Amino acid sequence: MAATAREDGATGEERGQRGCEHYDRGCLLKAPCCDKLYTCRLCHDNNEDHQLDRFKVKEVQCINCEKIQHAQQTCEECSTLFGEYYCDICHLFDKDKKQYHCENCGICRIGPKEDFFHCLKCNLCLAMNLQGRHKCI
Ligand SMILES: [Zn+2]
Ligand SMILES: [Zn+2]
Ligand SMILES: [Zn+2]
Ligand SMILES: [Zn+2]
Ligand SMILES: [Zn+2]
Ligand SMILES: [Zn+2]
Repeated sequence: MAATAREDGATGEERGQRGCEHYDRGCLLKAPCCDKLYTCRLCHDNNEDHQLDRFKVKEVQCINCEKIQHAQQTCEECSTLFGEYYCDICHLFDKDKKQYHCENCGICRIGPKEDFFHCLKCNLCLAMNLQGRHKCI
């Protein structure tokens, strides 16, 4: 029986629970460049000598169990919803904070459409106060 262990006690090994300041998600981007797990491309870039790109990543993990899977919205294993908003091309799964996948910009990013519109013949998305005030050539 357990009566010869002697190493009986507690561990104080602190670790990040879920999400990040950059993206509130229950997943980490698995970078195939080093098979490593980071919420953000810049949170990868800080630790690594090389860059993560949001088209190069293919897989993700679920921070709520650590199960490795392909880039999907839910952990089929423990039903972990990675975010409200999902998008495979941009490889972002996080909370919907009024964000929109613009067709001409070809991406989505945390951007309230009530404040942000696409300036036509410009390929950019600006604020309603800006009104598209550019040299749009
Ligand atoms: Zn981050
Ligand atoms: Zn890497
Ligand atoms: Zn899971
Ligand atoms: Zn997108
Ligand atoms: Zn746009
Ligand atoms: Zn413009």
